[PDB]
Amino acid sequence: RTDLLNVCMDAKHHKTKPGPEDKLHDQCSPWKKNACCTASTSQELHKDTSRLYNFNWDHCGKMEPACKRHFIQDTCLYECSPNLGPWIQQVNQSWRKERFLDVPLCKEDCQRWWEDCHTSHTCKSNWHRGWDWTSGVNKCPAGALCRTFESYFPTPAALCEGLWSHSYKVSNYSRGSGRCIQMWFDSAQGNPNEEVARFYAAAMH
Ligand SMILES: *[C@@H]1O[C@H](CO)[C@@H](O[C@@H]2O[C@H](CO)[C@@H](O[C@@H]3O[C@H](CO)[C@@H](O)[C@H](O)[C@@H]3O)[C@H](O)[C@H]2NC(C)=O)[C@H](O)[C@H]1NC(C)=O
Ligand SMILES: Nc1nc(N)c2nc(CNc3ccc(C(=O)N[C@@H](CCC(=O)O)C(=O)O)cc3)cnc2n1
Ligand SMILES: [Cl-]
Ligand SMILES: [Cl-]
Ligand SMILES: [K+]
Repeated sequence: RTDLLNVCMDAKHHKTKPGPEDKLHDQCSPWKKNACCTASTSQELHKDTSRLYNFNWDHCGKMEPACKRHFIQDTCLYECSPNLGPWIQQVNQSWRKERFLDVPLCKEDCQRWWEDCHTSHTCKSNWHRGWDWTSGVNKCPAGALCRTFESYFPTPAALCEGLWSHSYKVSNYSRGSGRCIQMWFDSAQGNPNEEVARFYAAAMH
């Protein structure tokens, strides 16, 4: 229960423990009061093919800004959230010992993400496994054609749930209900996802 709260997962860049980061860059700044990412990490993850994982979002031509902002926001959450304890799973990968499974993403966040990416393209419905890495950057592998986002993600859930091997599940709860993790939030009344982590930590027990 409580041991799942306010933790950082054992992954490539994560800090060991949550802590204030007043200099979090741009989109990551709402995490500045309590975060699992360093300022350095937040700065780098905004860049195209950043040194974080050498991951290229423009693998099928340039990805539109309206769409890119969501992938950037998603990376901020992955790298900076101290509130995903309840969904942390043990995996034995070379670059992380842990990851998330079935984080209850607010349906609107997923809907908006999916909608904003319609004009963009990709060659894969899962961005976690199957890329051609031989060049040092992910490239479209054999058998993978470039298509519109909707071809590979026919619905919002296909995007949010398929993208990183089910790191998210789409929650039927809405933004501000306190019953789902929000990707996008202002920290006016603090981080809305603490309450959420606290709720499921107990509810999933
Ligand atoms: C996900 O959440 C939404 C609510 O945000 C759920 O929608 C509601 O579903 C019920 C039926 O299961 C709808 O009810 C039918 O509604 C009409 C009234 O408009 C009523 O006359 C019928 O007797 C019947 O109850 C209800 O309208 C709908 N809510 C809204 C605001 O439209 C949905 O069920 C949830 N999904 C799951 C899988 O739980
Ligand atoms: N929940 C969540 N949210 C994110 N934003 C997120 N972003 C990334 C981006 N960083 C990546 C790093 C490595 C790979 C990689 O080496 N893939 C191999 C699999 C084999 C292996 O494991 O080596 C392949 O292509 O076959 C792919 C992506 C990764 N996970 C994420 N998870
Ligand atoms: Cl807008
Ligand atoms: Cl693996
Ligand atoms: K959070």
